[PDB]
Amino acid sequence: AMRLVADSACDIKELRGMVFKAVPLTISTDNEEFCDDGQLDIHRMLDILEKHKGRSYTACPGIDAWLEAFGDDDEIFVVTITAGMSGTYNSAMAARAVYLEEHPQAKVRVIDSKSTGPQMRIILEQLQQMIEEGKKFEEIDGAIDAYMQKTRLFCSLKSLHNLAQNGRVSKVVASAAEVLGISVIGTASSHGTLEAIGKCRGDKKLLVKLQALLDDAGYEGGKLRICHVENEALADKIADMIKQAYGTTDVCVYKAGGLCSYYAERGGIILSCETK
Ligand SMILES: CCCCCCCCCCCCCCCCC(=O)O
Ligand code: NA
Repeated sequence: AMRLVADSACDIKELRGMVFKAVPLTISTDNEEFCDDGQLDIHRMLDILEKHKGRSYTACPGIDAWLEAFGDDDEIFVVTITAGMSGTYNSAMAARAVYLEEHPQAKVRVIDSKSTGPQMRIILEQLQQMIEEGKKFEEIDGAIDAYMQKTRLFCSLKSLHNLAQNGRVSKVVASAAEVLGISVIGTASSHGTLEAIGKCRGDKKLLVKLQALLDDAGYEGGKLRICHVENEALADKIADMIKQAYGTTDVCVYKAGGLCSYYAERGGIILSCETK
């Protein structure tokens, strides 16, 4: 019966076997609005932004888009990108407020993922698994936050220009990636912000740094989700490394959506995993 809702930073549009709706964020220039929905041509957006010399912006969904996504269901879990970097969580809480004044039996839990992308996806899949196990809303609502403590996110970005111009990473940290061939490796912090771990020259050195970070994080071969921004080659190499080193069988590599493509930028990869 239950409904799962997430903002479009989760990169997915369906959850097979589940009732699920994604709620689009938007990316804008002074000339065009790109809505992160089924219609978006991300390759074309990235082409436009690469040669666009002006400022570009993102926006969280409107209260009305959330209400449309809630539909009329009486048990809803909403997963949002980190409240530490975005007004999305607050917009969902505002829409929940209106919804509960319109649906007297409704229960709505808004989950600040404290992260983005594949970590939102791992949360959504765990909600789906508990729902399929027949857990009740109250059991799931309590248990998901404990489950989240055993998940981590790491990223490797070739450019941090869009993060930096929107005030979401420091200039010193972004400047590293200005050098051709240098990526910045990050993790989601305990405050739901982007914590830079170090720089890295080339794919093979990334793989070795990621293996050390996963070891230290307590990774033991559990669920692993990797999204990429026009870098399937690198995501596949990471997935191969992890399967070899940890025995992982539950891996998915997939494309980033519009919002993550904008902030991770061409070449970027983001990964999330369950830890012990
Ligand atoms: C805490 C997560 C760290 C991982 C960062 C990897 C880059 C992806 C996208 C992050 C998006 C952060 C800002 C989103 C702003 C949306 C808005 O306009 O409110
Ligand atoms: Na770079």
